[PDB]
Amino acid sequence: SRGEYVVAKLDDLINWARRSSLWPMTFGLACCAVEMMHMAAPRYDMDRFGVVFRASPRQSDVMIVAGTLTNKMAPALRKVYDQMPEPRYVVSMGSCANGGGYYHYSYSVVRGCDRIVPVDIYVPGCPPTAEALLYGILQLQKKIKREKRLRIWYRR
Amino acid sequence: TYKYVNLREPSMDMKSVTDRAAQTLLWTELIRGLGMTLSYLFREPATINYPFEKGPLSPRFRGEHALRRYPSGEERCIACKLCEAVCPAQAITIEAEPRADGSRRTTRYDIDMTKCIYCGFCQEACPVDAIVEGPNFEFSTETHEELLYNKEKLLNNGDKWEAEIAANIQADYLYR
Amino acid sequence: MNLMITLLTNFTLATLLVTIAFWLPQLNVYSEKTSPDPMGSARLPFSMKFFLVAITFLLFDLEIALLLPLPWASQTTNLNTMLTMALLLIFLLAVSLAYEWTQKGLEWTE
Amino acid sequence: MFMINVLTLIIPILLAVAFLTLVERKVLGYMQFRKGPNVVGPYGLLQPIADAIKLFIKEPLRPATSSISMFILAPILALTLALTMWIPLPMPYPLINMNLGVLFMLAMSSLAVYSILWSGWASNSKYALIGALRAVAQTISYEVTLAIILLSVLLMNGSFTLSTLIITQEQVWLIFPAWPLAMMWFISTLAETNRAPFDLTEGEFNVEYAAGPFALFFMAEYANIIMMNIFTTTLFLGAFHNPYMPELYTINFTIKSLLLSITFLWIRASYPRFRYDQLMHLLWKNFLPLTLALCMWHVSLPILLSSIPPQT
Amino acid sequence: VKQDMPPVGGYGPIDYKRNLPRRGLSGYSMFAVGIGALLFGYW
Ligand SMILES: CCCCCCCCCCCCCCCCCC(=O)OC[C@H](COP(=O)([O-])OCC[N+](C)(C)C)OC(=O)CCCCCCCCCCCCCCCCC
Ligand SMILES: CCCCCCCCCCCCCCCCCC(=O)OC[C@H](COP(=O)(O)OCCN)OC(=O)CCCCCCCCCCCCCCCCC
Ligand SMILES: CCCCCCCCCCCCCCCCCC(=O)OC[C@H](COP(=O)(O)OCCN)OC(=O)CCCCCCCCCCCCCCCCC
Ligand SMILES: CCCCCCCCCCCCCCCCCC(=O)OC[C@H](COP(=O)(O)OCCN)OC(=O)CCCCCCCCCCCCCCCCC
Ligand SMILES: CCCCCCCCCCC1=C(C)C(=O)C(OC)=C(OC)C1=O
Ligand code: SF4
Ligand code: SF4
Ligand code: SF4
Repeated sequence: SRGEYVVAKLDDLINWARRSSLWPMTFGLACCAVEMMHMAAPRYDMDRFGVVFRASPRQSDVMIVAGTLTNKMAPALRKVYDQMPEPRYVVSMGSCANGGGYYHYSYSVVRGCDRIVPVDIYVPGCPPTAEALLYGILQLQKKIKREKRLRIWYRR
Repeated sequence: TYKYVNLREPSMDMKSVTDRAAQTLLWTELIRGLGMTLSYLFREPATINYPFEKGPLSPRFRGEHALRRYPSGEERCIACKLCEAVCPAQAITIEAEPRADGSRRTTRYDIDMTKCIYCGFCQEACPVDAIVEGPNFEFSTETHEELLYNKEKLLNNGDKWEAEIAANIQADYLYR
Repeated sequence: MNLMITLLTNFTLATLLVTIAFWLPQLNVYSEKTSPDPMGSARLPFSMKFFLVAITFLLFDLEIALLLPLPWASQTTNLNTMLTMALLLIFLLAVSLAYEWTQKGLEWTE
Repeated sequence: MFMINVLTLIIPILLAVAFLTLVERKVLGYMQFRKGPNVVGPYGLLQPIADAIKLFIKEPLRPATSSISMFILAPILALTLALTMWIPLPMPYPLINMNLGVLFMLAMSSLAVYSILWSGWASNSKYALIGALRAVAQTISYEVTLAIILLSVLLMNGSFTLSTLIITQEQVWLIFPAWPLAMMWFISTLAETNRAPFDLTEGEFNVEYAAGPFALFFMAEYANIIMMNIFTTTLFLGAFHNPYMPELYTINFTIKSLLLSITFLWIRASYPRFRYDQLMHLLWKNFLPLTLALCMWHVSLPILLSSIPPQT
Repeated sequence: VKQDMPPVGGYGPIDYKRNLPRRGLSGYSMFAVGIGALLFGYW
């Protein structure tokens, strides 16, 4: 129909603006912060994708959980997650954020950050390289590109 | 065998005093900093065009795991569980039995890719080059359990990447 | 009249942009947020130094207000008196600054 | 017809502020041995459009405001004062040609701290209020040397008329008789707009605003940056004006103001931040004594040389 | 044997000291250029 075409083009517009202007808040927990700092370094350069370097946690669009989540900091992670405006996304970077990793059987480690926050992209590695993290960010952009918020709103 | 950083007593003749005061009043080192930043403005940047251009890797690179095969179709894993005894993360779960022709073969070969520390002790502990840690690093998933590989996923990674894995092992095996 | 139209246009554009910023994303039916700082709940401690730099601003801005007719005052016929009083005003501003210095008024915001 | 002239002033201000963000990210990219944005548009040209559409559909941050009214008025006042600083600017003819355009700009820039102060008090955070008081004290501090340097330079102009300041500089740029006033002016206007190395709002006040109103504060701040570079260009680097071809002056002051805005972008990618007391020390103990001494010199100097400029 | 080794004469010399090349005029010359710019502006 006509309105279906309108909500299709508006979904394309707002998904374009949301994937082409991702603002990340990176939790620099552990060694994966070093490789995020390489994904911001000149070779890979997140900023040329519109992915800025270190937005504040209240204007950021995606939370990159880069490192080991312990039991002592998991409520702070959930607090920063709850304080993000929607649409908010979570990239889990590295094995400790994904599933506990090398500290999986530890007494003081949350076995994956997905016990705490809903995770969109799981980026595997110890650490995953800056190229692999940039792959995960572009896969997040492709996930945003196929969102159907207004088409489902029009069909409800 | 040692040196003194910042132990320079400055000169007090009118030449050096007026040099330091001209540096204070005319901002010489600030223009030196602006000159260095302006020098990098006209350099060619170091940015590669990902995904079209790729970062350089070596044949030793430790990425996604793969169970290999001999050059007849027979799989190399003879169910010996050295890769899970050596595994620092206990990411490898192995269960075995004799199959229908009497070969010592696995039925369960799981790797939890979210426990794995990607250190490659499994490929260097493997006596028959069955488990390798191949060159794929672009395998991010959208769900946690898609990073929980069974034997089918790992043998499919072997069949998927063997044309590359065999050449990397061919380039590196005389260092091993 | 052109200036009043210009001021009204700029205020109307600013109010239109502020209304779009405060009401266009309100139409998002996202979610109700449950339970929406370095100091927790302590009172704001009064800083004497912030008030001191504000009053020093106010007094030197008054001395600036005395200095502001100088591009018109250079046109006078009584130039010796004008030059003496101009140098005396800038000198009294400098004496205010020197007294603010030497009695430790410019400290920890120097 | 005058309304068309007001629109052709205020809409290209917004467009140049929109693309100044792209120029900042690109110039800071290449000065950091990387690139700036080049994926979202052809050569990155659609990055500010994408970012504006992103911010205007982001969730409102929904703060508990102390005063609702001042929380609304601080972006309104910031944008209104950011737009009204352009109307006496002679390029080569201003929108509002007035006899006291310099003093008008100094007044409307003195009024700009109420937006910072009202945004700081209208937030319930005491930390945001402390940051707002620091930013207001910083800005009102450097307004002192703005006023005195500006007075000392206009002692060579004869009036507060901005259009007379082009006639003043037809034989020489006014930076040649007044380069120490120029360099202290340039650092003081760098400290007016909370711009690096004087950006203690980013170093560890409007953090409770949603993405829309924070974008409005951001664009008012960049309108102030472009405007103060244009005002510094007219004030110290006055271009040639042929009255039969005004576009010569317009192209010339545009090139000079673009170079000066890039010079702001080039300062912010070169130096670390001051500590708060260090730029207070820079104002009250370095810039203000030389500013007063040069004010005495530029009072007494047209009298001792017989170079008093005309009143009209 | 075949092994990663330095070449037969070794490598060349590698610089490792501070090299800040001391550019610019003297302070006398910098105040001279500044005062000359002031005098040209005043004239
Ligand atoms: C308009 C176009 C641009 C104009 C030029 C500006 C472009 C260059 C910008 C460079 C980057 C700057 C980044 C921010 C830097 C802030 C810090 C800084 O510089 O602080 C200023 C510093 C501060 O001092 P300081 O901190 O460096 O030194 C230590 C100071 N104490 C001891 C107090 C701690 O210097 C000044 O304040 C100088 C201001 C300008 C001086 C002008 C003097 C002119 C010459 C007068 C005559 C001299 C001879 C004697 C008389 C002769 C008579 C015949
Ligand atoms: C009645 C029906 C119509 C309903 C209303 C809609 C009116 C028109 C709205 C704009 C156009 C809508 C379509 C949006 C794009 C859809 C196609 C798309 O996504 O193309 C992708 C392409 C880039 O491909 P990408 O996926 O980014 O690849 C990465 C690099 N290989 O993307 C590109 O090449 C760039 C896409 C740019 C999108 C358009 C430009 C921005 C929007 C301008 C208008 C709105 C804003 C106006 C000004 C705001 C303030 C400045
Ligand atoms: C004073 C001057 C100020 C200038 C400000 C702006 C500067 C930049 C101007 C724009 C420069 C070019 C921009 C091109 C954007 C990318 C367009 C594009 O390629 O979109 C492709 C997309 C998908 O198309 P599709 O059919 O799927 O393609 C498959 C092909 N087999 O299709 C789409 O996305 C749909 C088409 C979208 C078109 C959007 C065009 C950009 C609009 C920007 C706003 C400003 C317009 C210019 C204003 C000044 C000039 C009047
Ligand atoms: C909290 C409330 C909302 C806050 C946001 C909005 C308000 C703040 C931002 C706007 C500030 C407005 C400033 C208005 C007056 C500025 C001074 C002025 O007009 O100077 C220009 C000019 C003097 O130059 P001259 O050349 O001498 O005059 C022409 C004759 N030759 O003089 C003229 O040309 C005179 C022209 C006729 C008289 C104009 C009177 C204007 C209307 C009254 C003031 C409007 C603002 C009131 C509220 C201010 C709040 C700060
Ligand atoms: C409708 C006219 C434009 C409205 C304002 C939105 C676009 C300009 C500001 C956006 C912005 C950009 C581009 C930006 O790059 C940025 O990061 C440095 C911001 O946050 C501090 C911004 O707010
Ligand atoms: S997944 Fe491994 S390398 Fe990455 S942050 Fe964790 S411990 Fe460090
Ligand atoms: S992969 Fe290698 S080390 Fe592991 S059980 Fe099989 S044969 Fe043994
Ligand atoms: S790379 Fe290391 S942690 Fe991963 S499966 Fe092999 S031995 Fe285990």
